[PDB]
Amino acid sequence: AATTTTPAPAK
Amino acid sequence: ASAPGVYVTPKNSVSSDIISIDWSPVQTAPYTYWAVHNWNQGGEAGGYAGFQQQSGFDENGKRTLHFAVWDPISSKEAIKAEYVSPTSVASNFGGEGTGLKIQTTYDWKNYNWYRMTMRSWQENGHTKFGQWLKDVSKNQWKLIGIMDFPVPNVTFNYGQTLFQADWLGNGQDVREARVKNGYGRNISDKKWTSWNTQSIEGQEPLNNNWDGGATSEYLWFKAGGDSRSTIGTGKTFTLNQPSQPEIGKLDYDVKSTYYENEKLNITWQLKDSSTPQFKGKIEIYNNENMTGQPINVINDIKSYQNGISQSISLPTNTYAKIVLTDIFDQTVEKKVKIKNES
Ligand SMILES: *[C@H]1O[C@H](CO)[C@H](O)[C@H](O)[C@H]1NC(C)=O
Ligand SMILES: *[C@H]1O[C@H](CO)[C@H](O)[C@H](O)[C@H]1NC(C)=O
Ligand SMILES: *[C@H]1O[C@H](CO)[C@H](O)[C@H](O)[C@H]1NC(C)=O
Ligand SMILES: [Zn+2]
Repeated sequence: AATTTTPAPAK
Repeated sequence: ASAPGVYVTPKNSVSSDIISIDWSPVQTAPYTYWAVHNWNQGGEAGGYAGFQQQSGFDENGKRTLHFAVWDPISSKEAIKAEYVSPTSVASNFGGEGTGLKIQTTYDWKNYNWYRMTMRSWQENGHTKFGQWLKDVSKNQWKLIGIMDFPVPNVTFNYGQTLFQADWLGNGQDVREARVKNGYGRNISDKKWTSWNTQSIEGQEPLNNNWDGGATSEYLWFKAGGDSRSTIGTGKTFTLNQPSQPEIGKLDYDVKSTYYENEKLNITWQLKDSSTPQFKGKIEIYNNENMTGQPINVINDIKSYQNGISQSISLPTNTYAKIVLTDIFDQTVEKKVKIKNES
């Protein structure tokens, strides 16, 4: 189940 | 439980069709992703690429390259794995988001330099994303993977950054790497932007279990174990790299150029040290000077094709204009007389 997420865009 | 993320972010990146950076691993905790390229966060054709220590602490563990692009926002057409290298595997990912990833077994080594260069281009109404890797010590390029994304006119539009991430929760284990030679090629004017100035920043301003700095040679960063920030929540650092990147040369030998039983065979081999092939074209002329119109043209020779074999009717004396171009749009043209015997 490994996850490698990313940074959210600027709001 | 987890090491804090660290981000290295150029001060001056713009919309690009080529992005390049050099990376060198120093300490390699398992479950570490060095995503050295990132683009279009929350956006159409969002993706990343880099290096993973998937298991173990050293070269005897599972070391990989990584490349992922998230599914199209509107289009129902699938992302296609157009090309995977012999040690590359394409698979669909899921969880909160979906898309295509290419994982590549790659025996990269501590204190060696690896140049990951990505290119995006328009082909047949779609956008292609390609991953190339130069082993700097071996002086050898390899094509890793090409994804075919079913939406035109997307590129590395924004969000250029590198991160080092612990994906499993082993904050006791230190991870450290170095980067230099960050460049993008501008969509606007096809000129290079030098990422000579980058910020190094912990993901969590309240977590100081990471550190970073720069020598005249490289930026470095680590997280986990006894890491403790010497630079507060983050700091900017400049390398003295040239404003235009040092680009090598395209260099190849034609291996065969012969016509026999109405079949034309033309093959070539790039030199070990050559920049890698992006595309090819071959014009065939009935005259040595290659005046007038070619009698035949072989178009759309791919990055991953090193020859052609075509059924074709030619006169006695034909000449081939072989036009290869590398991933940096450098073109090398050879004129070879076609031999009427194998
Ligand atoms: C991120 O990396 C992990 C660890 O290998 C998994 O492969 C995961 O599926 C990856 N996520 C994406 C979007 O590629
Ligand atoms: C991705 O998002 C998760 C939260 O969903 C964690 O914040 C993780 O640390 C993030 N990874 C990076 C590299 O920012
Ligand atoms: C992080 O970036 C990737 C592309 O690199 C995806 O767009 C992903 O959905 C983004 N995560 C968030 C929280 O926006
Ligand atoms: Zn389509």
